[PDB]
Amino acid sequence: AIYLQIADRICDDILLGQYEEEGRIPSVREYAVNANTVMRSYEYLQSQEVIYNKRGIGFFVASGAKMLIHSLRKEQFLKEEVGSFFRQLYTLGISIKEIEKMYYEFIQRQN
Amino acid sequence: IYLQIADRICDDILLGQYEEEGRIPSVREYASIVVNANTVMRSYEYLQSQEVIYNKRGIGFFVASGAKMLIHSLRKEQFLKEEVGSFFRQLYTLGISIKEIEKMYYEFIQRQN
Repeated sequence: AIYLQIADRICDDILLGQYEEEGRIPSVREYAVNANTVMRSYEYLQSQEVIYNKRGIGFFVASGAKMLIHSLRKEQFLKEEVGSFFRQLYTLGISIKEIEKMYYEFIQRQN
Repeated sequence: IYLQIADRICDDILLGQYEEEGRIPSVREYASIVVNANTVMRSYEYLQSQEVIYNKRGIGFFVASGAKMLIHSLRKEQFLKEEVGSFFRQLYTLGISIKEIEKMYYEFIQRQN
C-alpha cells in the first residue's frame, strides 16, 4: 500500500549515507509526481522516529535512523513471511539442515 | 505483461533505438504511448535484476553496457528449453531424417540471400 509504498522509499537513501544521520532532507513541496499522499508518507516515518521536525526550519534524518530503520524491517519479515515459510518446509518435508546447507553455500554466489 | 514489454523494449534496444549506456524514458511516459502504468513496475525489476538494465538512483534507467547481446542469448537459450523439445519429438514420430529437415534450412537461407 502507498501510505507505505513510499515510507519505505526513503529510509533507504539514509542507509546509503546520501542523507546524513542528523543531516537534512527535502521539502515535500519539492518531493512533489505526487506530494499529496506524501503527507501520509512522512507521517509513517515520523511516527516511526525515522525523522524529526524543527519549528519553521525543515527536516532531518533522526540519528542512527540508519539503525532505527534496520530494526523496523526485521520484525516485519519474521512476522510477515517466516511464519508461512516455516509452515512450508513443514508441509514439504524439507529440513533446516538442508536449508542451512543451501544458505551457507548461497554466499559463494555474492562474492 | 510482466514480460511482453521486454520485447518491445528489447527490440527498441536491438534496433539500437536505445543505446547501451543510454537512457530509457520514464516508466511514467512509456505506458501512454502504449495504456497502463503500474504493471510497468513489474518489468524494470525483472530487467534490472536480470541485468539488461539498471536505475541510476534519482535519474532513471539506462541501457546496461553490453545489453544487445545477453538478450540475443536469452532469446537463443529460451529456444533451447521449451521451444526445441516441441520438435525433435516430431521429426522422430513422423519419420523425418535430420539431414531431411536440414536440406530445407539451406534453401531457406538462400532466399534471405
